[PDB]
Amino acid sequence: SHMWIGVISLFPEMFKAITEFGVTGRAVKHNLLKVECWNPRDFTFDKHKTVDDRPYGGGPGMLMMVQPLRDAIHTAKAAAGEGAKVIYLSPQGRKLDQGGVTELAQNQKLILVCGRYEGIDERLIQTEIDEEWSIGDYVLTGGELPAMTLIDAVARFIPGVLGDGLLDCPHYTRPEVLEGLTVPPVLMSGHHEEIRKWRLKQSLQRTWLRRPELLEGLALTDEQRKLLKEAQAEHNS
Amino acid sequence: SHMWIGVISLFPEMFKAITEFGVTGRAVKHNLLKVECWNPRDFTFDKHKTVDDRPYGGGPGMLMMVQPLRDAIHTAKAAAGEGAKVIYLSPQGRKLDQGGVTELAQNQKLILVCGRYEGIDERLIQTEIDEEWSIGDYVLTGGELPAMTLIDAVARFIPGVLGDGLLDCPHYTRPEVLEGLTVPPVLMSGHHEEIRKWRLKQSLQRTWLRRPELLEGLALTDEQRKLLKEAQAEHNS
Ligand SMILES: NC(=O)c1cnc(NC2CCCC2)nc1N
Ligand SMILES: NC(=O)c1cnc(NC2CCCC2)nc1N
Repeated sequence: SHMWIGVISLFPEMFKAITEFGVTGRAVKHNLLKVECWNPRDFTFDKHKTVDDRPYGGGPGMLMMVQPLRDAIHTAKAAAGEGAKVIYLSPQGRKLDQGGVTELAQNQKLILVCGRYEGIDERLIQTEIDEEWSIGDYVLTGGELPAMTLIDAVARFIPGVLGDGLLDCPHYTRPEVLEGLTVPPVLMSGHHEEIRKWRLKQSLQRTWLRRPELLEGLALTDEQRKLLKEAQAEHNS
Repeated sequence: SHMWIGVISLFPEMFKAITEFGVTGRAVKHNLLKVECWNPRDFTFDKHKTVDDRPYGGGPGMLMMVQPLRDAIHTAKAAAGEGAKVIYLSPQGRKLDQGGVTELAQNQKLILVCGRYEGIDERLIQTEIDEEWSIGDYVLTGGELPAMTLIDAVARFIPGVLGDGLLDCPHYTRPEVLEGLTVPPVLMSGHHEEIRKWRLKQSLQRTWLRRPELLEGLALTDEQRKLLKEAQAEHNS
């Protein structure tokens, strides 16, 4: 079950960063993920291929020009056929987290609209956009990095692309001693069950110390409650 | 006051997405922003230029190999000279928001370490990394998009690169009527003070409706309290 993602962007070449490299580049080459871009600049008709326009009411910056952007979106929708969810990325959208990613990854087709300048006309959001998503509470120069971020996150859910609420456990590889710091002996033990439990305990400890609010949203298993209690007692010596 | 950002990455060509395009591409061309990449692959010595390694304790995936990555980091640090803050990007880090961006943007030099595979050896975090940052609570195939995201966000603070706690107001441009939806008349009025207040009221309304938790962190001005009260009364008819 592959995924098709239409992208509307003034800078489609930025998307080479995900389509030509690494796990996502492989997903594209192997036709697990298809990324197709439309550039509003190609839908302009004036001699200087104008893609921005002045905001009503005045203001510092420009907005994306409506007609080229609208026509690009319509073209992507026509290419997508039925059932594509159209998403605009901005700080005003639903904040993305891994539950949100798993929801988005249920769609076979997405169209991602990337804002530039100061953004896009509100009526295009009303008339063309199904959902608005943010990758986090910060401001960027464009929606392309947010679109790529979203693409990379959902691509991990496509079968073939790759080989629980808590932060990751610490990881160790060679050498056994690095600037005087040794690998925890349990990881050398070959005791699979002890190693599982140690990793889970470490994730519980690190989530508690760094992101305690994330624990509040979980229904811990008996085992997790036990390991967390242990980590907390060790922390309190 | 420009910014230098060292990047450690197995896929330095991904960074063309920010160094060759748009506002950030211009910042680079004009020497406001300098982005310099070191690839651990160039610091390998074996015939197959191996950059991953098996985790102690077992597990599904691989980690980044310590020696090539450590040597790349040391080389970037030597290039940076004194006062560079070294950052590793991962979901285990401090979650980035715009206050975090403004803090990071105070550094003249940053080195950004991009994780691949299942991550990096914990002792490298202990010995080489000053700070750990996340761009949000979701999992990606690599730290490069997070590094670019961070770079784009802080670049906005560099003088020359560009031309308050609340979500943005709606924006409008031509045409005056779009699929039957008209521009709010206040924006056509030319009344600058009325336009300012309308925009601020809209931001307060949209923050309240979509992200009410963001309001809790603000000390609203008398004017903002008034406009928010108005928006809330209109909402309740
Ligand atoms: N946190 C985010 O998701 C995000 C941040 N900044 C922007 N900037 C664009 C949108 C308007 C003009 C440029 N887009 C995003 N999707
Ligand atoms: N939310 C984030 O910031 C983020 C997410 N995923 C990753 N994946 C890398 C890190 C370990 C191997 C791949 N890095 C990040 N910085």
